[PDB]
Amino acid sequence: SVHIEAKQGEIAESILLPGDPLRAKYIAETFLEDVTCYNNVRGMLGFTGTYKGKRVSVQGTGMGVPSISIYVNELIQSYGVKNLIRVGTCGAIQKDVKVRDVIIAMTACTDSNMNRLTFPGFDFAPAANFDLLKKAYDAGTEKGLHVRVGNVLTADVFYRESMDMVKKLGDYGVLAVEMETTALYTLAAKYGVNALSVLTVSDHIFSEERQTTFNEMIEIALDAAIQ
Amino acid sequence: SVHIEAKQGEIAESILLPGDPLRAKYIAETFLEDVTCYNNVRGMLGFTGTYKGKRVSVQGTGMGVPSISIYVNELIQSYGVKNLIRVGTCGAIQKDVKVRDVIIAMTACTDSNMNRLTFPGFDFAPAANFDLLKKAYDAGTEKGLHVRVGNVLTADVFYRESMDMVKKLGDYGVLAVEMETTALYTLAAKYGVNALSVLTVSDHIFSEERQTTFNEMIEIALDAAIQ
Amino acid sequence: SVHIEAKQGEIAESILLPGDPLRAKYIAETFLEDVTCYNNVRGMLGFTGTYKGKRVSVQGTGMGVPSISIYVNELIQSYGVKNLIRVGTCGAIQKDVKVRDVIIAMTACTDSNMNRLTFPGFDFAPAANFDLLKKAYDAGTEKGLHVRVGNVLTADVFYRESMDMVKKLGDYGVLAVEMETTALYTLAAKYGVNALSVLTVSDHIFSEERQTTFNEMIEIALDAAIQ
Amino acid sequence: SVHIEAKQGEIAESILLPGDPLRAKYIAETFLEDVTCYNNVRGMLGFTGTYKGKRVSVQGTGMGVPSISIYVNELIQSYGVKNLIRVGTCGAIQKDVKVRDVIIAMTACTDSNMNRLTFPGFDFAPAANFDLLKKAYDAGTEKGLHVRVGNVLTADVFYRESMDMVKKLGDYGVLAVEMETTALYTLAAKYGVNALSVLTVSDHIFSEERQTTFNEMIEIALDAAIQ
Amino acid sequence: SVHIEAKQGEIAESILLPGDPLRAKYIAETFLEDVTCYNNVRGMLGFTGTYKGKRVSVQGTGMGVPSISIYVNELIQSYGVKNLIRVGTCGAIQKDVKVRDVIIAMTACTDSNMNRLTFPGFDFAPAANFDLLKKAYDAGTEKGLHVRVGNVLTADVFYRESMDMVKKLGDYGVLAVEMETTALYTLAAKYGVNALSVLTVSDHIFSEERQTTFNEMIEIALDAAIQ
Amino acid sequence: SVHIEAKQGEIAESILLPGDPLRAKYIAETFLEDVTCYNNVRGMLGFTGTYKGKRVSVQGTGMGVPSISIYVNELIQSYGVKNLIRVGTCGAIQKDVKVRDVIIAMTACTDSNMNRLTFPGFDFAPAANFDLLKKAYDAGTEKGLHVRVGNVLTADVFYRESMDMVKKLGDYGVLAVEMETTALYTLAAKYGVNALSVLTVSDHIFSEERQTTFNEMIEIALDAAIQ
Repeated sequence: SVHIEAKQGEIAESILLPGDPLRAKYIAETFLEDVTCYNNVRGMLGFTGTYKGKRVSVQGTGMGVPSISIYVNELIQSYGVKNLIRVGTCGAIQKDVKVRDVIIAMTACTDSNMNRLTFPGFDFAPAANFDLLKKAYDAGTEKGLHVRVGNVLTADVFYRESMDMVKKLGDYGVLAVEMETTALYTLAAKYGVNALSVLTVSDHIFSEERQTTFNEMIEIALDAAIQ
Repeated sequence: SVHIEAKQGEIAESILLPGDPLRAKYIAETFLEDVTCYNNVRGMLGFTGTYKGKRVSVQGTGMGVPSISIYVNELIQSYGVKNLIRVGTCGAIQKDVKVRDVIIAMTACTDSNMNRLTFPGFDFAPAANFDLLKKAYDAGTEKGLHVRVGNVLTADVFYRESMDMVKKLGDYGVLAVEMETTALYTLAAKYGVNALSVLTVSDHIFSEERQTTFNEMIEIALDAAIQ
Repeated sequence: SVHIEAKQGEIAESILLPGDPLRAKYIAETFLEDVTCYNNVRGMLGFTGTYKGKRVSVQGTGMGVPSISIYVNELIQSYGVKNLIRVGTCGAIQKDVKVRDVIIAMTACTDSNMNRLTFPGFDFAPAANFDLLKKAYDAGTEKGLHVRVGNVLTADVFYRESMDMVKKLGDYGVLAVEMETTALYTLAAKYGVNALSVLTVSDHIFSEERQTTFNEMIEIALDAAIQ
Repeated sequence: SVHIEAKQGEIAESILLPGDPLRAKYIAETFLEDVTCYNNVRGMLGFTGTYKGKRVSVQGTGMGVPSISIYVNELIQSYGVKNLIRVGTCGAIQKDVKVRDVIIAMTACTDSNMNRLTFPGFDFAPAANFDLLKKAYDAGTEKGLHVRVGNVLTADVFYRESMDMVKKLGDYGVLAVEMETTALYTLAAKYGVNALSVLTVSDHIFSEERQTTFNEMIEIALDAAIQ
Repeated sequence: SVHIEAKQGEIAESILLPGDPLRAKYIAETFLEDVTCYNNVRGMLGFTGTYKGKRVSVQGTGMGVPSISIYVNELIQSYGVKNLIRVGTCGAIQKDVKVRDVIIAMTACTDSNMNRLTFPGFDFAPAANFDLLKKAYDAGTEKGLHVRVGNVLTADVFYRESMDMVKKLGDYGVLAVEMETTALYTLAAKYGVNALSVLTVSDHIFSEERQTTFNEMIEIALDAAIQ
Repeated sequence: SVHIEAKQGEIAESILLPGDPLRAKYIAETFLEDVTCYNNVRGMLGFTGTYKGKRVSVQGTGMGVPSISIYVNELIQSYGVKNLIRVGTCGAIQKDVKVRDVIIAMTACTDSNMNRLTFPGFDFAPAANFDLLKKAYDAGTEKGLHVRVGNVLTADVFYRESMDMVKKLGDYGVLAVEMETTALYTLAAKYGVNALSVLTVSDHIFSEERQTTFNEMIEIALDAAIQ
């Protein structure tokens, strides 16, 4: 495809989607066997290998709705990908959310215009695939993680001049802020495929220090993927 | 309160919220014991009684975001209600959704302006309480119902001149259209209380004939409430 | 129709539209002769009878743009109704407006999205039928009422977190806030029929205690209707 | 003021506001006695004289919301003007509106952003002063004119690429299109003064040939002004 | 055309566009030879004459996007005009911009809705013709003027209740506020013709006293026009 | 900073900003001497070296407004960068724009919401620094390149369902589509620093095959930077 140099068939139907391509490399090296690298265009590493005997891929997305939209469109439309699980970081914005919590996004709020363009006059609420959500939730519960299922903010603007609205969203239960989920969930819904975002809380708005938790999160995402 | 003539303490902390006040009367008569009627202002019947020994209420909301917002604000702010479960009807707009399916709304899209006023520049995605959602889903699964967990449209406009956008939403996986969930979920989040919408599919866009399914739905909503 | 169980011909071409269905019952019992009740679906009482020898109806609408839109669409499109007069309550938001004043809405402002959907990029100003307006104004003047003809706000949100905008509207002469007029006036214009809203001021933002004034208002609305 | 070179006291408290400054000159020459010209800045002629013994002014406004807003702000804030009556032309957009009809605007729709800036999230419906409206309506009725009281569109865009929305507005009863009323009515409301627009229909979208009708219109506007 | 009484061929392909028609008269009298006046409709004077032997026109536009849009549409579509240079005034809103500076607008911000109607969901940035821009910049540099090339605000609202946003725009480098450029640049782009705005700073937000600078500006605009 | 692991002083005050970090590596290897790599966080390579004896940096930005905003905010606020020149690719959307043309963006249109959040009710037109623009234009003219100075679209959505609006923008002279310029220009203006985007046309909507042109573009960007 335009931004992925893989041949047809090189990318598995289930894929993990970190924002950081170097985390894709870490995931492939740490968890997968029989690994190949199918992409290095723009340094946006993608790998395919096996986990517990099942073929799976891991693909960096970059940061922000426009970047992840490119990769997700290409993966779905050009490579036949069916199960897409973002594995990322986020910043807590609700008072009771703690560093190293795992957040499974049911839905996402956004300051992006991407859905207002598509659905003028409407507020589109992008929704997780419930099947994947339940699988990841059950896996994380079994593994003994602090898992929080709820709402997140997908932000275009990492550095805001005013945080009043972000605080207000936290007052309405929005758990954390990240930069991808609205696009992943919307595009998966568009194409009738299955998406989920699983996030580790890395800081509070108002990699080795979370490597163990991060590993456990990757494990439940892979678990939900290989089912 | 302004629209509810109940004394303090007369309304239980868990409440079912049909749109039709006559369905509130039906629910009270059919399922509850030791029933009283605490409201008839505007004919918007509300009742309190016991179910499997636990005190619960049932309150009509009327149709539309503005009507349900009035009742939900008063219930939460004036009567200390903590668990609110809408039990309603909806019209299918996604091709695979069938009449008599039960839909548990994870989130809701809307053509209402109510959240754009509160969060200018943002798309707010109102989210169910996951705890209640899981309880209702597990109850409906155990009971052998066709339960679908996903996205719904909360519409201001029942009679639209153009259905192009509603069709487009169905193409993005939105299951059905109803007229309340955005407000219930948003207000519950605002006040830190717990909400869910459970809906029976009554027709396809493109009461006795569903009384058995409707009863089973009321049963899982009560089950999720009394836990 | 979907929400009205009347047979063809049971609803008169002129109709009064209180928000409260119990006020429809009061109006029918107090003012009309040879009364029948043609609807009790959702408790939304509707009646037909005679006033000064002329056949007229009275139909509850519920609260809010979405609720009244349902009823008005059905009345116009399924029952051939031609003259529709809302008879309601409102809250004063302009300093000189007093409790028990009668307000005849020339037009309405709104926080609803219903007209932005229909006319993207435009501000639609819903207008009363001038003929009905003049008839009601002349009747109220003759009857010796305090009648104020002007602008109102049709609100989706009865309980607002911030009242800054409502105050600002009052500073621009908007008289009072209610929850229906934008929809009534817009739909009547759409279908080429005649609408008016006549309102009693029940409180100031910043039923027996107004029963005499309320009666006098019902009288001028009926007068404007039977002409 | 910035755009009017008049001394304090030179402009009367009642003023007619044609868009065309040469029509201000025509009105002054044809109807007024003891006339002076108080402004020629930007050629935007303004005059003061007497009509039926009462002092009145006539001031060009130019075309469009931004131009008339300048003049109306200055007249109200710097010159103490209290009664402002636009006397203009318009193009019919509703099928039953005829050339040479006189339209008295109750309210105005707009494609301008001027009120969305002031009232974010709201649709502001600018309203005529009813007192002036009634006076002009009664005068025009007595004079035997075809007077139509209703809604108009205040357009920013005289030459539109697509007229679909203008046609749709006509289908919702909007009578004609002009380029000033939203601003006049909004600013008059802001400052607690009295405004009206009286318009002659000059063409149908889909000066000597209307000089007699135009004169009769000027006469009723002056009549409403001198009361 | 509707607002210009010129015959075909009477208006030159290059035209200067002051807002003030009396400045059009000044320009024609001061700079042009063999002058005729081709329009006085609405007092909006237009002239054609010769400058350094080349035929050129000068046409008032009035104030505001809607007024200039009318004239520019007619000039382009009915009179075949190809090079359009606004020569106007502006108010400084950025701290380093001085009275009598000449500002050449690269682009313009706006509070107008005119481009949101045409490009829903997009921010359209109207751009100068670079060829004309370079010619005017080089001419002004040669002439020894203080020329500033940058961003301006095209305002609908000359008298704003709050100047917070205007100050914020100045903090983002927007140089000055005026009332025409967005429309001129957008319409020229629509029709594939060439536009520029050259402005003299007349005051700071937070004719003889600038007649020399104003003349020098007219000179560089004519220079850019006759090339 | 959060996304750049450089020490204070390691990044030069003038920087080139390709979207592709591997193009940053190419630029450093091909054009710069005495090179170090100061960042590999997220694979987003950044380098500092010397060009014609002057210290300069080159930093990947990733794709899309949110990604480039992160890097530009950090470069300006944490590293004291003063001159920022994007060197990127774009797709032609105006009929006369050719592959391998160099486009220097005067301004940018966008489908992003980033400026509507900051300037509610306004269209913000992000503007290039004219000084840098002129330097790059003069350098490209001297070098004999096809340089086009004009408007571009900064898109969030690379894969659009409907291209109607993109075509319409091309009809209004918008030259090409890319995914960064609005953010670069807006943030540079916010902080009072200097930005420009220079783009090579890589395809038409409706790396070695452009390596020579791409090199020439890098050369003029470096030229404009080292002045």
